[PDB]
Amino acid sequence: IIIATKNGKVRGMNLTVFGGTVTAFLGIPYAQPPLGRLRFKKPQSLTKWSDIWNATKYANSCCQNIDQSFPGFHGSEMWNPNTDLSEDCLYLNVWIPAPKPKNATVLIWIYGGGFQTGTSSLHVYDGKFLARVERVIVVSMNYRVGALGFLALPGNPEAPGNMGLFDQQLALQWVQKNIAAFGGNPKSVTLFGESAGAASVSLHLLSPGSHSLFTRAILQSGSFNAPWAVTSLYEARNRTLNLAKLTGCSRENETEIIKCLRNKDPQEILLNEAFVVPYGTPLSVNFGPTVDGDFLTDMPDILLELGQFKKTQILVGVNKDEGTAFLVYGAPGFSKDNNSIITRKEFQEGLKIFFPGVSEFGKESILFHYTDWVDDQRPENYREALGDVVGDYNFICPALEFTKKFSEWGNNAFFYYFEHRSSKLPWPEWMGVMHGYEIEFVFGLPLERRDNYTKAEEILSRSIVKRWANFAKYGNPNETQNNSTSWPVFKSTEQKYLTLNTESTRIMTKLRAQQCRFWTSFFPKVLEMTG
Amino acid sequence: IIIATKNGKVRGMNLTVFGGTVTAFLGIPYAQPPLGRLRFKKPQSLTKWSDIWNATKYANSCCQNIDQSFPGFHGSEMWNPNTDLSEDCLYLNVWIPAPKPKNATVLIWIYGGGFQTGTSSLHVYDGKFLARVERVIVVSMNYRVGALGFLALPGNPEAPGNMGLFDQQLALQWVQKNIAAFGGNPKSVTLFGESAGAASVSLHLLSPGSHSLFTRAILQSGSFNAPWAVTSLYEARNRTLNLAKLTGCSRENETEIIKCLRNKDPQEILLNEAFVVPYGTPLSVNFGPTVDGDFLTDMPDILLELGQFKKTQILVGVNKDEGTAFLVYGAPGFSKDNNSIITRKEFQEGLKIFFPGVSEFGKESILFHYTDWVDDQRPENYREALGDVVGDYNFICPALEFTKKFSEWGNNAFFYYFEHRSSKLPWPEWMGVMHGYEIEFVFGLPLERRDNYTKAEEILSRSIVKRWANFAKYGNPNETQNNSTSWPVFKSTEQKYLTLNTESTRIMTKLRAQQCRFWTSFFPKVLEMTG
Amino acid sequence: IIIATKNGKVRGMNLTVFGGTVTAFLGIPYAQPPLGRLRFKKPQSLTKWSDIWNATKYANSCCQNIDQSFPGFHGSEMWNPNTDLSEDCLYLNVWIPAPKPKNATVLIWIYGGGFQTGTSSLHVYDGKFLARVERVIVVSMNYRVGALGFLALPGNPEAPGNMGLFDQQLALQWVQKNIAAFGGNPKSVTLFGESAGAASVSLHLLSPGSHSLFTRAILQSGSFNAPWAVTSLYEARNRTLNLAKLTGCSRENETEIIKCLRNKDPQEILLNEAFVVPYGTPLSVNFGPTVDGDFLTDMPDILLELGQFKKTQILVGVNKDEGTAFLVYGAPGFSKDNNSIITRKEFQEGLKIFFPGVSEFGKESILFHYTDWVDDQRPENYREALGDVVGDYNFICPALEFTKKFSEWGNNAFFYYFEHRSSKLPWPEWMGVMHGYEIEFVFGLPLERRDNYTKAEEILSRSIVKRWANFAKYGNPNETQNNSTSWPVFKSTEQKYLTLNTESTRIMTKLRAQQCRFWTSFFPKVLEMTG
Repeated sequence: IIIATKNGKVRGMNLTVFGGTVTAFLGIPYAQPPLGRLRFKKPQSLTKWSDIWNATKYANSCCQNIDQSFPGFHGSEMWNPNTDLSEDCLYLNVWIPAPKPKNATVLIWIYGGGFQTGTSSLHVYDGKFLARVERVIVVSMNYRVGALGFLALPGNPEAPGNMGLFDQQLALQWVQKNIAAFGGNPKSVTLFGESAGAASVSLHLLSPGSHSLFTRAILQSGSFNAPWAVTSLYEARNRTLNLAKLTGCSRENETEIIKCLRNKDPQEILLNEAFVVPYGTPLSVNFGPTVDGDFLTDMPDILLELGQFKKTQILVGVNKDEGTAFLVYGAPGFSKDNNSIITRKEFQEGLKIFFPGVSEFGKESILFHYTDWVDDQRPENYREALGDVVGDYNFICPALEFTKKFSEWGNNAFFYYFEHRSSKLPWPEWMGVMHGYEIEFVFGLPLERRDNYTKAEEILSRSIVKRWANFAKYGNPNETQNNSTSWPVFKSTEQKYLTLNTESTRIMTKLRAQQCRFWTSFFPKVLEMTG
Repeated sequence: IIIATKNGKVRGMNLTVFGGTVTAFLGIPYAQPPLGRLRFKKPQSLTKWSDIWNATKYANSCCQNIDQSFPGFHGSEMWNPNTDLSEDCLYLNVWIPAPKPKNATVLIWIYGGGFQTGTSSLHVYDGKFLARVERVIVVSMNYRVGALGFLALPGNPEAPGNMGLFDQQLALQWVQKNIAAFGGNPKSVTLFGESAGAASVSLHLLSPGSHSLFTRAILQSGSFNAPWAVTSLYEARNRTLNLAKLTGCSRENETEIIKCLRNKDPQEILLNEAFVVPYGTPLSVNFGPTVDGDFLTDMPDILLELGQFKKTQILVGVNKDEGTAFLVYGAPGFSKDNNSIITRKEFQEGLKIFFPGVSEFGKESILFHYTDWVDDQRPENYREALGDVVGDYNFICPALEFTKKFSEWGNNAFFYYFEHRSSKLPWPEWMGVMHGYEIEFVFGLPLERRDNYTKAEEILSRSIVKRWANFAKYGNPNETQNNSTSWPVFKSTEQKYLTLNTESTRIMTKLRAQQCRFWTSFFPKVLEMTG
Repeated sequence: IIIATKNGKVRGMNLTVFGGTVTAFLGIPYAQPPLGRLRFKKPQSLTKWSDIWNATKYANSCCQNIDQSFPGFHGSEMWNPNTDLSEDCLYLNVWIPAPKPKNATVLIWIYGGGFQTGTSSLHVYDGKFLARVERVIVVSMNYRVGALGFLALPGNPEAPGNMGLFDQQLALQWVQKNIAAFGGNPKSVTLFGESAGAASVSLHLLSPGSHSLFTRAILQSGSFNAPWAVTSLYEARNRTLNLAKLTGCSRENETEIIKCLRNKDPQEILLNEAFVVPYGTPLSVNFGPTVDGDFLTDMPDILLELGQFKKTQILVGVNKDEGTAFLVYGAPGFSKDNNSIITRKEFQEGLKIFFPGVSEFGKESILFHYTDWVDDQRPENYREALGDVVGDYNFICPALEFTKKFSEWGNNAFFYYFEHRSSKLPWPEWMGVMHGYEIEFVFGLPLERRDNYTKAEEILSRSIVKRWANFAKYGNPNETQNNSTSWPVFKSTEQKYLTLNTESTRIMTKLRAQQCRFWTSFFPKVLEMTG
């Protein structure tokens, strides 16, 4: 199939999905390759091409470090990129339902990965099933990550910060211009992202430049107000310097620093990245989003608090066990291979691992709050408390605080708590409903008879797939045909949310309410005290 | 730096503020010099210039009388102009934050000075700190004052009145046209002014011609409904005549009067100004705003009362001691050099000084209201009561009445009471929190480590600077990061306002409520009785 | 003074009013003279003229019968036209305040006279005072009346009906096009009319063609829902026929009837007019407004009842003694020269005079309702009851019913009851506050020192003049400077209205409430019974 975009024409492929057809356009460019001089700059636009672009295979993933903790292990490897890494990386994919629609609603995916890693071409981000099953156009794009995407010298047009975020934005501009040609409704565009793609999505809600490039937003396990998500103007500058130092690039003329950084080998940069922050944490975001004055005109906390954002509906949610994923990357006593029962003493070390620069006080308060239990000496007590600490603090509470502050200004928000463990999950039982493991179901992967998902899982995925499409199309994530109990609006007073599971599916209120009062009121007060 | 405006290009300068940079464009013209024939007429527009305008120093202040009561004394001299006086005076300044922004919010300052005096180039109106610290564009302009700015022959196009007000308006038109080129958002423009610049700002709220030239308004120690601010169609005409008389300019053909006035020496005019009103008052506005049919289409009292004004948010406030400044310019027993303890008998004379044409009744009511106290013979009793009389009557009560009537029609108003005395204040302790002495803090002057302001004052200024910027940017003067107690909306029923201080910062209600019931209901009734 | 309109230029005159100047443009044409072929057709537009039109004297009044009941008597003669009658009659006047305004609010006057008579050039419609005193532009126009203005053959484009109403509408179109040139705000246009000009104004509120030709409407002593105001499709046709008959013009081909009518002498037509309705009534509207399908798309009762009208503010009112004017034109026992004490028996005849085709029942109910009194044999009892019958039934109750039904759909209405008798009134004491005798005060006539109106009357007129201008300018007829008790909104539940007088000026409720329940519910039911 051949479609004409404003910069020349592209050829796609015909995929066969569930006795039917989806048209795929893998790897259309949307910007100039950010090579040579262009490294670290905002993405520059394309000029026309006279011929046809063969958009028939996934393009290059973007330059990033790979996870080598568990070689061969699917559980970690399914998250590693699956095409060649290249700075020549700014490409997007598009899936179209079976006969070209007329003005179909568009889902645009933004991948997570803590802003250091990730690609659009993972198996679990395959939007063919969504286009086939719900007749939506799905788009995903690749954006720069780590330093190549977020190195910042505050104000300097040679490295302004938030370049990965402009990448996303330029692919949003692409869709406004082009999706019409593909049979998509530029007026009906929904952003969905996970972890750092969720944070990304929340940023577009605040970003004036992004304001008219989409309609609604879905946010899965992340949001800008999370401890990990936004880097301060000071730290970004400090971290840029420490990089220069680590690569024999320190200068006087600031513009000369970028000049030598722009000449270093990609791999050279990638190697010293992990070493620019003083104390490791498994949740380290070495080069992330900053307040640049361009994409973000002000501290996001103020903007949110003063209702300066896109007014629209939003769907936000988290998983039962966001925190566990991280325990196996540095916390003592933890391993994917044993059932990781830990002792009070280890728990306390875990705490130092995850709260490196925090007062004896902070750490003793965390401990007191998560340690008040029905003891009976359940051996797992401490293993379970460390995960919940990590998850609550880093994902759940900020996601709940973001929903509150957003809904204060009038729009409908919907909140979900995803509590089902994939039968196929490569990681062990203890690790529960891990961060990242709803994506498979949103993307419809269990709808595929021929993988080994349960009937139950097929029903769950289907239902999720429908609620998400309905949110995108209609601004209301309901599932009107098979569903009992419709999904209620989150409102700051009552704070209702829906439970996503294979069994029950209940409507509940005030999620993790004690835990969030601790993390959002008490603990901040303790941090305040010790400098 | 070089920027192209619709009338040719201008060159600015690079200023270094707080380890960073602000781009200054001092003294860009925005109208034809109101010389020769053009004197007394509305400002005429500029035609293109082929070259570059060097906008690198403050232009001429506008023709006005200087204050020579305290020669050498900073307290009075900091208010005197600091460039040459010239009728060639219609120029504006602009400060831009460090790297050119993209669409920055604009603050446009309008200076006070009772409409007889003042310039945009005073040290305390330096908008470099606001652009650096909050990333706003600051604009200020010079406008004609006294007769050259407000001489009125009702309806006669040769001296229509309100020319100074058209001057302001033409600089507002300038910004709508040009600020885009400087990286400013023409849709996000906030007017702020003090004393007569506040009154000026309230007039633009009423002026149909000004209606789309800004977005919000901030009003510091003044408003059009103050006793001093608007001159009646009769008095303006009478005062024009007495001027002609005083300069041997009385004629028959009215147009011939302007012809000879248009030929007199600037200084000749300036000298007889003080002598056109029969009885002096230190709050004399010899040539002010009038109802001209053009800038103001009707008596402002009616317009306000019938909700015919720009509907928008507004921030309004006054100082603890507005009245004291004036006591040293004619009230017996008062001097900046002694602690001015006065006797009942002097107080009574003070009263005659400030209420020249008022019944024995008026004066005996004022006296009764301000004289009911916890006597113990505090020697300062009468000194304190005279200041409060002056302040209440002339600044506080009208500012409170204007806020009430405005908020009646639906928009959010915010009211402040500024109660901090600058540690640096040249005037003595007794004179308290003088009229004019918040400007320094709004403009961020205490943010400068290298002047001798206290840490406390640095925190106060910072907080004010933020609340003002937040009002301008977002329509909500909150300070979300460091502040406890947010600023509540003023509403006609409850009448809440915020306290600005180094210590407490409280939320209080109904300011000067007894005093204002006196000045706005009782005293008017007494005036009514005696002719 | 010379102004260019879209059809060439016009010259006005300079009038001197109250030590100041008003610019007058008397007698500008706005349509093609409806002569020869054009008689009875909608008004046709003008084509350009190359020169200057001398618009310096009132043009021809329109063809109508004159009132010869009281020759020489001012009371009746001030209502007779005061320029030559001509079919060449479609002209308009304009008064502009002293120096040309910039966008002044426009009052457009539509004269009353039961649709059979009246001109725009009466002394009491002189809009010079309104332009001088309130700085408004006043416009009035002449429109065809009686047969030449309202003869109807339902649907036939040769005599469609409502031509006088199109005349008005074409002068409204004129103002939209031209008033800008005169310094008037086409967006701020208020219609005011009396008696049949009030009815006219209410029709423009319903007329889709008129919908965007004005902003607000003022309605003095009349409204379309009055017994006299709208002629039924049947009666209009019948009355056209009886005219043909009376002028030897009956035919077969309907179009041939108009052909001979179009050839008859103007005076011939005028003479037989009074004779086309079977039974005289002093309130006879021989040729009025009808439902034509063009100006009025449906029965006005339905349109009003279903809220199909221009949504806007309106000011409506009546006089203490609307009915008396008519008693001297046919009711037995009545004369302007005696104090007209009448006997029950005469009253009963009066009733037959004014309710010609009504059941013994109707007449006995009217009688019972107006005859229940504090007898003491006040000799005037019956004289007073007959006037109130006439007034209530014909003016007050319909004006009250129209206000109710209008305000039901949301807009602010204001209702007034005018209760002051001009000291100058030519008619006798008994006749009270006659129909027609507020116009003088609205038009500001008592503001003229040099006529013999009382000081009290000067204050009353002034206040009215202000409230009307304020309604026109601001949609709120308040008088904020001198007035105690502001004018409340009429709302269908509480039904408040303001009293216009030299003494009291009170706010009261439910005017003539018993009387209107009779006229609007009970009496209609009695009419229903007898066929």
